[PDB]
Amino acid sequence: VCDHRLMSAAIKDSKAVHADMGYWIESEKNETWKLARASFIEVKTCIWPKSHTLWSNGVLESEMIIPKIYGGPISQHNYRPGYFTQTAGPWHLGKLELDFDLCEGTTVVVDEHCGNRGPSLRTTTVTGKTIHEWCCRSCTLPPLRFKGEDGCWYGMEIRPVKEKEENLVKSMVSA
Amino acid sequence: VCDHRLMSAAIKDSKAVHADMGYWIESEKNETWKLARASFIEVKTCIWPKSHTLWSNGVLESEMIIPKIYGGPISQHNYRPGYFTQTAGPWHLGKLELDFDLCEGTTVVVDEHCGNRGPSLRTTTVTGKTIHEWCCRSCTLPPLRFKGEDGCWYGMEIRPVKEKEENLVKSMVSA
Repeated sequence: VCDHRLMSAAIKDSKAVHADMGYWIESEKNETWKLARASFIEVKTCIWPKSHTLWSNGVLESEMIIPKIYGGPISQHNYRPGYFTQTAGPWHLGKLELDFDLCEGTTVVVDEHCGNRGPSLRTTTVTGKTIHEWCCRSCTLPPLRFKGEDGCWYGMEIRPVKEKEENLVKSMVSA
Repeated sequence: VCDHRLMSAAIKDSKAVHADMGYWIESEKNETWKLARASFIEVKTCIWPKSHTLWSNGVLESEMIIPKIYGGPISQHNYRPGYFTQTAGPWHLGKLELDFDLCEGTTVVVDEHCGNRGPSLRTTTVTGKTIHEWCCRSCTLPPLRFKGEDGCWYGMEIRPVKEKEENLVKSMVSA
């Protein structure tokens, strides 16, 4: 089920890609190299070989946006300032897209008075009501965003501003 | 003099390449990943950025065949069993090809009674006489070979077996 030969990596100009059969992971350079986009047809549990990995030196596991357990390359292309490993990201979604943009109908604000890192949350409630104001303590903008066919999700650092409730849609995987 | 945007790296299947405008460095996989071919239109002194480098983790400087000072990627694709860093290689030749094959009219023998590593030598003397018998202490076959338009050279590990005259054409660069 895990074939290394399928895994490809290429970098040219301002664009880098770590890809395989079901994975597409794009890193770009503005000021500095950082994670830009990711597309998952199916989330896989294979480990990414450093032989097939760009910039695999001095990688901190905690900063790897995509966990190595889910096939995240051990790479600084798998980085993003203000964000850490998304172990609690919505990896249960199967088909999933990771990028940095605003979820529709939401706003994100950098505030040290915000809640700490927690399991990733969906921007809509169980009712379908859109949570408007979100925040993060030390993260950067545009915010870390997941997109499934069910709805829109935010990274672990992005928490709701007015929300303290025992009801919330939250991802279901811990890593 | 050093533009990073030119530099490319790609890996697919059994083949990996670190390249730029004048550099082409190919690594292949049989059993294990190791340096296969290299072509230099002109040797450049630029340092290779780890962002553009494949497999840049845990790299031992001594095992890098192409010195980082001459733009050898800090990578395990830049490795080759039985050979170490070619600091004293003929990098002055301008147009240059590094591969693993036998220089025409020569034989290479693995022998512990051989001379130790030294500056890279040309297979012809100043007379044009072809030095026939070569050896190495611990190197592997096929032997490390450089090709310029002037002649053919062997890796630092490969020394002449019996040649008393220092009329040797020899690289005098130190790194």
